[PDB]
Amino acid sequence: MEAAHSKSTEECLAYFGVSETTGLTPDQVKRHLEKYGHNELPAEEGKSLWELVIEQFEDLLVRILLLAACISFVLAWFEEGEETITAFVEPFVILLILIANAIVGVWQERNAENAIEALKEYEPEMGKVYRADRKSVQRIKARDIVPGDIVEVAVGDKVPADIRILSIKSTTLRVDQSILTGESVSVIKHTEPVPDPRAVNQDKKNMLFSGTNIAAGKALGIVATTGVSTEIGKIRDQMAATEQDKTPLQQKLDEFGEQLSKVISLICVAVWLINIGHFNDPVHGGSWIRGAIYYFKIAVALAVAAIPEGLPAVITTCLALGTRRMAKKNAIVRSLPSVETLGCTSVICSDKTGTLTTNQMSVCKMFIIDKVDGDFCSLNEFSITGSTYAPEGEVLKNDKPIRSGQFDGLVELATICALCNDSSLDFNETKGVYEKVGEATETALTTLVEKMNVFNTEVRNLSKVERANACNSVIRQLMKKEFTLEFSRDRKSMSVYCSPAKSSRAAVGNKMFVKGAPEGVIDRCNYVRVGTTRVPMTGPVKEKILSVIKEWGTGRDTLRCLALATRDTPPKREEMVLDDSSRFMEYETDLTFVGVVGMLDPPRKEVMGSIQLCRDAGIRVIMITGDNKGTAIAICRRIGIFGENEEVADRAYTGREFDDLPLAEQREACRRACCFARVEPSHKSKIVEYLQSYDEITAMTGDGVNDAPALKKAEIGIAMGSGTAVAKTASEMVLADDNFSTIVAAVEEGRAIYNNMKQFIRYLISSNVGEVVCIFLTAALGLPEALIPVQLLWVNLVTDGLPATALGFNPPDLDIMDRPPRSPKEPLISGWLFFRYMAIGGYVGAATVGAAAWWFMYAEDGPGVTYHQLTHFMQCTEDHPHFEGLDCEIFEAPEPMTMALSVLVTIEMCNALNSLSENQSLMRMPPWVNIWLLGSICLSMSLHFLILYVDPLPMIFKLKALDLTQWLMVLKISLPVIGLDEILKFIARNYLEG
Ligand SMILES: C/C=C(/C)C(=O)O[C@H]1C(C)=C2[C@H]([C@@H]1OC(=O)CCCCCCC)[C@@](C)(OC(C)=O)C[C@H](OC(=O)CCC)[C@@]1(O)[C@H]2OC(=O)[C@@]1(C)O
Ligand code: NA
Repeated sequence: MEAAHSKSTEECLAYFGVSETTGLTPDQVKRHLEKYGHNELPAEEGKSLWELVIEQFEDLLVRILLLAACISFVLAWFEEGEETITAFVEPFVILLILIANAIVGVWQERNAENAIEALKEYEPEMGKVYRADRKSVQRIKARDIVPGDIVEVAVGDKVPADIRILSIKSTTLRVDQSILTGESVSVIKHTEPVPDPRAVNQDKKNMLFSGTNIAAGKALGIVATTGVSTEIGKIRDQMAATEQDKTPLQQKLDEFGEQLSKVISLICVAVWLINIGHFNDPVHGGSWIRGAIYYFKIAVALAVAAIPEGLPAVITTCLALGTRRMAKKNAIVRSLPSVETLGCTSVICSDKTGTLTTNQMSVCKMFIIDKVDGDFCSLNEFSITGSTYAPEGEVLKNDKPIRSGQFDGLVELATICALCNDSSLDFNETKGVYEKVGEATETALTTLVEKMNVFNTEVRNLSKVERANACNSVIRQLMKKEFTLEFSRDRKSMSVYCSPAKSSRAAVGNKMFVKGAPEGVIDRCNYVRVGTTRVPMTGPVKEKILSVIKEWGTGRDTLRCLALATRDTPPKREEMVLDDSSRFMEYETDLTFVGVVGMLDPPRKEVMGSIQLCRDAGIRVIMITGDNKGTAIAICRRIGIFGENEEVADRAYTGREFDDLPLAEQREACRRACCFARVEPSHKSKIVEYLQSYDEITAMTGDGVNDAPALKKAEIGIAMGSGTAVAKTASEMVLADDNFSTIVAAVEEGRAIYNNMKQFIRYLISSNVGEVVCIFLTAALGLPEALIPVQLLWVNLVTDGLPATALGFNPPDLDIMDRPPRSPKEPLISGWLFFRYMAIGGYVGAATVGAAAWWFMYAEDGPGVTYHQLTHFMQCTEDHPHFEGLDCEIFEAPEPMTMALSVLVTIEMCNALNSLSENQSLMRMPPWVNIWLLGSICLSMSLHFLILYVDPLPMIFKLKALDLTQWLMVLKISLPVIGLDEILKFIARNYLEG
């Protein structure tokens, strides 16, 4: 299981000690199969519904909630009185809620899918090998392939493993390594070894990656590595090894629950200490046996009171809606909880070409040599119009149109652009648009020749589906394409060997047309063509050439330049090994510079603006390209990552420079850096790591399995709509339009969603605070139960839910993008706000209790002991004479309850309004600022007037309320809250922190 790409063919055959013509012997197979194991990625482990549900009941609360769902049940039986056949509702409801929860988490999860599973889609079921127990190729199962045996792949096949190529049978071999990088452009493979043992896959020309597809040809190879040890296997490992933290909100709730618990227990502790007098004053009797059940049915109350039962639903329905929302804006957010984190993204690393630019090339300038005489040198710049690959456009000199043909240098420049190009143009009808075909930069070059027919061929008479490849075809018919030497990142260029067609252009017979990066070719040039003639390349002419090269690429034009040359006296055909991409740069020498061309990959409109929004938003933006550092920087300025006259030395690094740094300075570079030039393998991931050490919520883009490990690591991995499937599944969000702007657009929606989300949370949590107080007092004052869990529930699930989810639609602040990203470690409720709900809660806690204790004391329906003795209501049936003289069951009356509850409701529809803004007054932030909020409050109210007047329902708790005096009471009890808040809100002035 090697690094075969650097070893020779005999060396790999040697290593495994196998025969290219025989293959592994069954012994070797078992031996290998044992040592190396099977050729597959570890199985997927998805817990069962049992394992699910269990987890669904691991949340401290859901547990505490369930423990109480029992006590209620245990208490609901030991009732002993038949006239209580509704004692099972309380327990039944709880379990339903609990259940309903698990019902979701189990369905929700089961539908989501990991990327480590998507990877097993690239694993072909079958493979073709050659083993010693037969002469013809045996077609076995990938699973059983082994490191060392001889394999054969061909045109249609999915490469089953990391294979070193032994020999290519077909005249050529092409592979679609797109599932790795995303680009579908097939690549040519060879046999000769690659020296560098630390080489990037991109430069492993003699290797076949498990997962990729044979584009063209047929070849035979020896399996270097299998299973997890394969390029894709490694990635699976990384992605498995990566742990993704919990959304800060889930972090915050998990905390809330932890504490919510500690308090609850403490309350009990205190409650017990409040009634510790039942040790010194109580005597032996049968009365206390009925006091236990009290301390128990008071706990289950204490629970539903504490926990914000409805919250989970409100949230998930909010995020749900925001999702669908963002979707309309092209942001496909997979995984709801991310809508939160998305909103706090500190830094955004975006690939350039796909998203920041349009990836739509077009040549804007060209320049041939005009004259070289002495030290005097003169070029011949031009300008080409037309952004679309459309053949529609004009060449100009100093803005004045020109006939390309009137220049020699140009006709060659054109032929090269036409012959040394593997791309083409096509005109579809489905949308009458001129579409690219091959490589984006070449399909441009072709377009360039259509725009400058060096031969003036008549075309205006041709149809568009012909105007496509006209001027191009003519040049193709003036030279024969013997063959072409492909691009290789070492010599960074390419060429095509050609011969003329008959004696029509037998001028000098065989020619070699080469295109590539300027630096490279220009050195391999010993001559420069001054239009139809040649002169010894010299110092000046060179400086001049390069100078314009820097202006065009570093200047505001920010163009990519391709030097163009031709080898006039190419080596003889037979003297060239056309299958050892090493002697290519060699074959491409003693060249004659004919001209350079410049093209542009136009930034996107919204981009310039989006980049600005981020500045306002305090969100850092980092560009990641393939451009040479020089143009990388230029492009950053052009869009605003940098300022035209800003220093950058320490803010832009090239893939290599970054490596040349020590782990330390490597970390610094990241907090400051805003541009990464020619980034290699790891980098994206390594970069996300550092950004996180500085505790920054970071966004990352990418689209090939090559980027999956980074997309998974980043807080918000961003995949392209046009991206691969593995990328997408590895990401949190997917830009349906690959637009960088769609990213920002989202980050904004995120900040808006959370702000509202943030409030409707405090709203409900604050109520739960008061609810608990009411339950405490009720207990500390011995007073009869002012509120029942069943009621409490309904309140928290419906009467409080509706307005809460309405609050979700609170209008958005106008400076959401003018404030720095929010801090993950920011508490939802603290300091003065803690104090407010501390009070508001206390308010309702008293308010409610008293309204029940009012219907008892000082009321005109059921007058109880106004001397306050009502407190000992437990003592009544037996203690009938001792200070009673009346019916013993008024305490069990319903209206005193419907009171405490009606005040609750109203106070809640009130508090729900004190929520439209954290520190603004309602006279500044009127309640109608959210029509929904109001509309819902109404709906909640009519529902309340439904658990009273309907029939079955009223029995399930309470009775009714006297239109006035009783309802009027409710009002002179609740309404005051608004003032209490407004007053405390007003404290936003007696301290300026509005
Ligand atoms: C739900 C009801 C209650 C009564 C509760 O115990 O909530 C506490 C609690 C656990 C927190 C507190 C509650 O503290 C109290 O209300 C004081 C105790 C009085 C009761 C004693 C009766 C004799 C929150 C509710 O309220 C106020 C206003 O004081 C605010 C906040 O919660 C949030 O930001 C919500 C998190 C989503 C948390 O301080 C939180 O602790 C944390 O870690 C946070 C950051 O979570
Ligand atoms: Na992620």
